[PDB]
Amino acid sequence: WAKPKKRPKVGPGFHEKAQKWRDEYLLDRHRVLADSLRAYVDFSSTKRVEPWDTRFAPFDRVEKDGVYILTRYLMDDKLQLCNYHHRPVKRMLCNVGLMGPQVTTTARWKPYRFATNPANTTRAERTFTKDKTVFTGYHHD
Amino acid sequence: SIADRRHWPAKKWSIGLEPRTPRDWLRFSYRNLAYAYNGALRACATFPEMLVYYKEMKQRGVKVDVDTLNALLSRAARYEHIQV
Amino acid sequence: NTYLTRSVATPPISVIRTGPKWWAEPERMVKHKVMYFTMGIDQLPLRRTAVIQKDLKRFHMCKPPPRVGDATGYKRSRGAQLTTWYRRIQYQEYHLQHLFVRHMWGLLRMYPGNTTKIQGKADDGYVGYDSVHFHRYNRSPLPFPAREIYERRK
Amino acid sequence: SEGKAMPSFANEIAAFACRMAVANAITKLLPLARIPLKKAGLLSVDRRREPGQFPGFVDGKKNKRKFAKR
Amino acid sequence: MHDANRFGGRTAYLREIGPIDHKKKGRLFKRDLPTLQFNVDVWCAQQTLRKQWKGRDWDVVEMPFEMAPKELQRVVPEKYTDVPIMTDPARHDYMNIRRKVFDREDMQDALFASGGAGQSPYPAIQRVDKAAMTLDKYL
Amino acid sequence: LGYTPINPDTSPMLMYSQCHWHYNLPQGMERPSSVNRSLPAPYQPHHS
Amino acid sequence: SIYFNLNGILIWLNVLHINIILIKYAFLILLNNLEYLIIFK
Amino acid sequence: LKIAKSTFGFYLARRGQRKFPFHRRPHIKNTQAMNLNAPYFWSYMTAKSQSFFLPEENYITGDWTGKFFVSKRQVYTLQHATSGGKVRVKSFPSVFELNSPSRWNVGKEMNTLTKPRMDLIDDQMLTKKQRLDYVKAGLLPK
Amino acid sequence: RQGYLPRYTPWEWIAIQEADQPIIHETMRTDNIGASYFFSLNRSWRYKARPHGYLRNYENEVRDMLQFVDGVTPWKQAQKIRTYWEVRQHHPMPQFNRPEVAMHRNSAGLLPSHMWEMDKKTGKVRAVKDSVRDYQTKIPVPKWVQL
Amino acid sequence: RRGKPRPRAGMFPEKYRRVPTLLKPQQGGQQYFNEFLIRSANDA
Amino acid sequence: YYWSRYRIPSQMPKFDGPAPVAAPQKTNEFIDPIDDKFPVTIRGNLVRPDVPEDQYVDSWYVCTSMTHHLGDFRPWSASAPANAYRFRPYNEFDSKGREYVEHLRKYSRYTPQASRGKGANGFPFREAFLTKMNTAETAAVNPTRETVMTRAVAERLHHARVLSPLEVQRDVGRLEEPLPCAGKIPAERSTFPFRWNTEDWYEYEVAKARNKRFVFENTNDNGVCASEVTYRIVLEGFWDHHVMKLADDVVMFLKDVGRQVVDEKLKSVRASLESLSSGGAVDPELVAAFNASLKGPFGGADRYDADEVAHFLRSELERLEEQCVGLINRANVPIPGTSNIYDANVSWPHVEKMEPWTRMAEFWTSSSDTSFTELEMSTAHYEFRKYFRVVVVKMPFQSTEFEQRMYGIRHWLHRQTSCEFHTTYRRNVVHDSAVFPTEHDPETKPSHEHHRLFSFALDWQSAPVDYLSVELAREGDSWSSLAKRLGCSESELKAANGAMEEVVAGVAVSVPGSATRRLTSFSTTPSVLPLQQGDGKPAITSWRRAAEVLGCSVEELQQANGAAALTYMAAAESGDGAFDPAIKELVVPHTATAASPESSFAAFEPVFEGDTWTSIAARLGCSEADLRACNDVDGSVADVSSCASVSVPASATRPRRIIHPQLRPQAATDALLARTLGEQAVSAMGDIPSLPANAHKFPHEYHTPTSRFPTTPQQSPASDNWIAYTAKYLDKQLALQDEPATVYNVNKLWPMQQVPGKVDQTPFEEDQTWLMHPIPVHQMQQHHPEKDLQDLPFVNHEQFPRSLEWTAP
RNA sequence: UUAUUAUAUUUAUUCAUUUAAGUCAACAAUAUCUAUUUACUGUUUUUGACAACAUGAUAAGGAUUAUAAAUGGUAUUGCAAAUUUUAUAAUCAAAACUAAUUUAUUAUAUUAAAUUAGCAUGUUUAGAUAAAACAAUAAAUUUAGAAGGUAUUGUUGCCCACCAUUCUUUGUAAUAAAGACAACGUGCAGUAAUUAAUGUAUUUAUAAAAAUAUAUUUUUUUUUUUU
Repeated sequence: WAKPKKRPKVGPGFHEKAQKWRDEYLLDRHRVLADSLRAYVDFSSTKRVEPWDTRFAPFDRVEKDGVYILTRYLMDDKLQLCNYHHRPVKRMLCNVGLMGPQVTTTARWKPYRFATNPANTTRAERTFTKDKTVFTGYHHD
Repeated sequence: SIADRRHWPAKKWSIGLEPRTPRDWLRFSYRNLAYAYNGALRACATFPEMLVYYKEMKQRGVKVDVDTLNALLSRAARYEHIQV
Repeated sequence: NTYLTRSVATPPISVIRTGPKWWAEPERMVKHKVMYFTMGIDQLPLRRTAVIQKDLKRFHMCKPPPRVGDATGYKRSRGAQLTTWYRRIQYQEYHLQHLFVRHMWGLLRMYPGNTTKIQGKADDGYVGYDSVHFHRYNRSPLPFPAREIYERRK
Repeated sequence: SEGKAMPSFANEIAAFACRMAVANAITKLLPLARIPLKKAGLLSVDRRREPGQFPGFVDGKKNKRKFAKR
Repeated sequence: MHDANRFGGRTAYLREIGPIDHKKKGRLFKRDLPTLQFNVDVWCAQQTLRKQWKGRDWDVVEMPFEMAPKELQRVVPEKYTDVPIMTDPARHDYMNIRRKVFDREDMQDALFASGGAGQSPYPAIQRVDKAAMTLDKYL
Repeated sequence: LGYTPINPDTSPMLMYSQCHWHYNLPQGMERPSSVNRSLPAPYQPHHS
Repeated sequence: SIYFNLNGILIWLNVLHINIILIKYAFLILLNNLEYLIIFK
Repeated sequence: LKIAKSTFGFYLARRGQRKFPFHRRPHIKNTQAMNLNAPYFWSYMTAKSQSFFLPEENYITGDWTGKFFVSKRQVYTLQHATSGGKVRVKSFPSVFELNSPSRWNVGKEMNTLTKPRMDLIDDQMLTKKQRLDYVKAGLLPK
Repeated sequence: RQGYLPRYTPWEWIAIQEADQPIIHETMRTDNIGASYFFSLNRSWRYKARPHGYLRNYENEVRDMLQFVDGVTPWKQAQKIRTYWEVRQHHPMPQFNRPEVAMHRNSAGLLPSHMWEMDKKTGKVRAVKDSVRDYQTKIPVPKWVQL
Repeated sequence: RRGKPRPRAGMFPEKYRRVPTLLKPQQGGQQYFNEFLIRSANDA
Repeated sequence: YYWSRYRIPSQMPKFDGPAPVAAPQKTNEFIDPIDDKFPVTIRGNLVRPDVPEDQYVDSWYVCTSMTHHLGDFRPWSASAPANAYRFRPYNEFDSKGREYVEHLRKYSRYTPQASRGKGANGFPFREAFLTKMNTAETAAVNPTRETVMTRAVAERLHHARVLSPLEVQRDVGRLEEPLPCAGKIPAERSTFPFRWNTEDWYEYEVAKARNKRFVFENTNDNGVCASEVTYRIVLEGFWDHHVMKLADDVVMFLKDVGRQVVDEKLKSVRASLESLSSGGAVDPELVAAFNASLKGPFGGADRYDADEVAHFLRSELERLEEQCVGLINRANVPIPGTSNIYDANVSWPHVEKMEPWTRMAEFWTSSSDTSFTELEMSTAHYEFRKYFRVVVVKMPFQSTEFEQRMYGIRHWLHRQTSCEFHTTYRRNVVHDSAVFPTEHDPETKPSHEHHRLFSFALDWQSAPVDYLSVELAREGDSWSSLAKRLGCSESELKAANGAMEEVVAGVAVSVPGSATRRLTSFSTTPSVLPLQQGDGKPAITSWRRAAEVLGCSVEELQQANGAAALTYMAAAESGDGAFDPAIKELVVPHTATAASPESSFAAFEPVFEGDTWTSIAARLGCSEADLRACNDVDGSVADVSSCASVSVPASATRPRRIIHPQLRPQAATDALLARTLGEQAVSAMGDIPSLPANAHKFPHEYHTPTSRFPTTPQQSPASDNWIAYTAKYLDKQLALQDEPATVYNVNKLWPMQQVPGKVDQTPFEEDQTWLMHPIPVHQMQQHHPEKDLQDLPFVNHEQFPRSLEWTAP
């Protein structure tokens, strides 16, 4: 046995540093909450980059033809309403059922944090530099 | 409890030795005994003793072989006092 | 190619050595057979490699031939030059399999994985949807979305 | 399939078990077919056994844990 | 392992991407196996359940006993509750009754006794003439 | 071998020692115990 | 108390082993850990 | 333990970096009590349904002389935030109170309210050895 | 002493052992009357047909529990137990969708923007004002609650 | 951990000491011997 | 002393010797020095004598093998009959060869009877039966055009016979050994091989696993497994050789008591038959029970003479003899020379094996804190075990004198071996329709609303339903008039009430058991008690006079009248302005109310299309002349879909109840929930919300426990199929709004019977729909109602160690 | 390197968790001949198993005894049977890391019910380093059999000089000699001992000592009877 050796006292008057610290931290807890909550919500209201991966069929087909037709006409206003998040569109797109089962099997989709980039995310440096002040679990923007 | 523990000796016969254990049944078969006998028949010098094997190998069903036919019949002619 | 995430490379011998585990995986060499077969390309190196493994797999159980003392060492030398040949036979085939496939994707328009070169369509390394700012080796900040090398229509 | 039933038997370690099972079968049907089979080993049985589970090895089969020196 | 091209992509539910700090980041249930293992057992069961339910060419329709097909005009023991019941041994008809499907055109009698112009549900079955001469008979 | 005593009803080293049966022996019944039927006691309960 | 002849007694107290033999193959191999471990045979 | 941080150091042994089964780790160390994932702010470390009834510790069973502190599973309500009286939760070193009330605290159990691993560490509580290890860490540099 | 251990317990010791212990009166299993469907299972609370196992089994007892909890409890006292959503009605952001399904459904209208303050340069929340003083809600306890 | 070097191959037991001696090497194709002795007896 | 046993009785051997030859002079002592250096070529690879393995018992604490025979060894000869090839019980096949030839012979006799009543044994060969089920591929592919050619060229053209491989003389020497005696067996596609159907193969293998228990052994047969009672005794000892030698003992015990006890009854049976041996001389009581039946076998109402009764009896003893003497015979077969207990045909009783119980208990052999690998690497597996043997005794009759020989076996069992008995005795049960009446449906069919949680607690008076057996003769009813309202026969009524020779209005007649129009003993429509005169003109003003006027309990009056109970005595605050009902008109407790043949039975019976006037009365049980009259005779049944039920005739009817009688009435539940139904009227609880207001906007975060995934969306209005959709949105002009679906119900959700009227969801056919729908993954720990006790997969608690194949009889 | 038999051999690496005390004794209620026993009361002198010292005792760890059924050890690892003489420290719900002795899930689909883990994106990239020969598949760059110890459970063994107090003692030579003795510092001189040692001679010097010259073995051995 390393015979269990005592830790000394908690120190004189540290309790006051405790009741203080925990409290005013819990106050900071509000603003980081208030900030991140807004960031989450206002993220949900914005537009995203299109979740599909254009490289793979059936999204290699030119914008004029292919599933872009139904994307442009049968559901166009809808896909803007859903704000192009990768959760609803893949559910909306599956409902129209005019492309069959090629949503999951054939059509390959962007990775997660590549699909939370908002519209007009030109520079690829962006998807990694999302702010650190907000605690969202990478739903924020 | 007496009748069980009797080990009736394997050498009930000539050159073909009886099995008494499951590992010994692996190295034994009525077909292969013909090999042992054809090895003894061709080792017998004269026709008369070559009987006691064939006479025996007919007792327990040791199936004869082609060379069993040769060993007997080849020396069947060469035994002088034979009757045709 | 459905696999696109970043990768890890291993030298030819370090893959050739696995033999029937992955290198001579029966169905794998059947894959690159048909692919060779259908392209009108003769499958000469594959069937050249196929007999190499098939004999090694068949004889992987036995002992090595008894090492009797030979001051000449010709047997030990022949034991080496015949080996390094076999490695050099699979070396060519290992590279050959990677040669056609990346070029094959040039004909099916399948974007290979990261840090991958197709002779004409992606002269330097293609990298799209990686885990980093820049092209891992060329230090070029990636474009978003993943850049495309083929023409859009089918 | 008398043994532990699995969905797909696509592995040689099972094929040999079948290659042997058919080998022993022919012999029982035909007596003198045991000669060309036994000389080629299809009758003989492997005693190879994949190592049973054991907690000590990290994966559980043959690779022990780690230990670093101070 | 969780290479996103595994398990039909549904492995994306179990993946902590990037250089995670094993202590603070990374969900717990993604670590223990049996939970990962029990989960895959869910999804893997779905494909079976999906495929079993994509082959539902038949549609289940109840029917009073009197005018049911003469195949099921006997006691029908429920599934998983008796040795599989071959339909008719004497009639040389050995097919599981749960596997025998009856054609909608065959049964517009009771099921669509409300048919009026009885064809209006469906036209009758055109059964192939298996006897007269045809290419099969070299003619 | 300590303060905690050995449970003589569940220990093999005891039950399968020489001072009791071994698990190999014919394991029959040792001796019939006719207690309640040779000298029986009458029923004097404490609960009335 | 039944009995059948002994072959070797083995007093394995914590101090030591003292293994006597009067060789045979075996039968039941008795055991006692009352205070001193002994392996009758 | 090597350093008996309480009475339960003398008894239980570390047993190395033992891997307990999931959710059966013996000590209930809720060091992840306050990890703010704003989207799941109502589902993380809360009742999995939002129609459960409040836990027992938010209520008073019988005629109590008085609790020194109310337990940390208690959930904070508006009555909590508006009455403003001293509400105490057990923590090291002695106790923590919610002196500055807010409505951002209403609805979340006290587990998610307090910060268990206080960032300000005690150079006083740790011997020269255990402090030294913090110096190498950079958590308590020099 | 001489090894004659009985392969079988002798017939004598069979009778001597089998007569030292009494027959259970219940294992006799005689019944010509039948079963008492109305009364048998409802016998006195001492020797009653005691249900056991899964909670389904306690039919005649759960009814007593309800009749019991109905008895002692005044509804007055039970009113004070609040559901979670009853409490979360007082939170600045009481109900907002989570990312699994209806993330897009959330809107700025759900934001309690007046609670905090925004700074245009940072675009973030610099701080928050006090909500305990100025929260005037007609239902501190919910409406149907009447102490 | 070992912490000592790896031992040689010879000191390790035989790698396939369990597979029966009949299988290493597998004398495959016993069918043909009767075909080959005939054609050989033909030419001779 | 408690220790005076533990001394040693003799003088131990003494130490006067040196170290034995070459022993201690590292060297591990356990290995015999010289004996092991003895070359294996000379002694072999054997370690323990080459005897049948079952002799050896895996020793404990002494890592070797020991013979359960005390140093004696039975050679392999005793393990087989005389001169057995490879020492087998039978020469013909090995273990597997005798395993699968069993079935192939057992299928040759399989007939649909062989399965019924028998459990897993009743199932045929899994393969021979499943391939038969596959008549898709069964179409017998005739030998190909090539084969019939290559043979025809051979057999005729090249003058060469063709021989099948079995018949090929592979022999080099013995080309006179014949082909196997079946060289001409017919090869078909159905029988061999066994290529079977996949989903059916599931249905077989599953139904096999569940029907293991459904063995009905108490039969009336004459076979090796025919019996009236089948006791199974499961001995349990820690050592296999213990339980075997014991399972051998009880056999030669029950073979004794079993032989004698059954023999006395056989001595009785032959006595109960012979020419001047009567005993089955029929009881006047028994000859009544055969003739106690309104309608027998051949013409009308029946009568048996005492003779054929005395024939029916002997018609059965002949079987209780054949089953008896067939037992004594199988009792005397096993001799010490040829004892084989494990075969039912030869021995009685016949011991049945059972898989031993094994519980691996692995643990860290080390104990230290700093290093965990030290612990894990130090794992050692020691197992607990218990070996079972099951004795199966089948008595053709249930003798209690024998059973109490059985339950005394627990005393003299071999040391450390407990036993359990599985008795299985036929029991005669009366299904008296008087208590459980097979009556029509309730007019108001109960629904899923009657089967929520706690429905057993509050929705159903535990069966059997209570029925009134007591009925008061009304003012001027006659015997036919009472038999009318009770729907019973006047003659049956005359027999039922022996004491009632004349009907005096106001006395209660005892309802006959065979009645068909008895009432549910309560009234359903609520009744109120006005403060109208009652007792004198003074009204009710206190709790006791409240009870006195209704003549029921103050308590049960409070139970229903909750609001009046929470305020005052008889709710002293009377009615002003508008009469306060619960105060003024106290609701009589449901218990104080009596039923009425009006409210009980629905007097409205529906009519269907195939109905005729008499056909409806044939269903209702009444006469057409009673029906048509009571219904104001119609020209045809087409107009009225619900003809009123006949005012009950004198004899009987089968009318539907107004409401299911078993259903626990709500008034009683009001009584059970008295206080809470009070505090509604007390504090005026208008309504309490379950979910906040905006819930319907917020679909997910409000997922109540009773709610379940995958969530069912709102149904598309009528898009049940494509025509329904096309006609609705694409082509409005199309005539067929929906193609003609089945008039009878179409449960697409097969086989999951789902509640009707509920918007329901078909399982998703395309994968894309499966992944994208919101389905949770099992993040938290796993829980199951049954095996939550057995906490983990690792720690499997066993309250009782029983063989994992222990089938409760 | 002496005349049935193989190491050269991949697959890995960021890992942590413990709380807020309470042992000084036993008592049938139904259906067997009746006990209120119903509610069987008698007032108080010790200090081991502990928060502390307190003998025993089973593990982890591979290195040279299978060809016709076996790859994990004793020297010892927290709670154990004779050493007591400050002291309650034990799991209970809701609970806070500093810890050597640990598979964590890496991009088609991802939180359903006892409460369970939001920052670490950066070329499956430093140095260190981990574990297989067993129902699988790698069978050779190669092996008994000769050898030493100042230690004396033995290389993590001892020893050695210079470098301080001392003390003692003188035949007083930088900076007396000798002997004693245990510090610190400097190596690592010696035990075939990291270029073998010893000796003698010359020279050299932090210090054991080193270079050159000769003998030498208290160093270990390598061996043509005229080609």
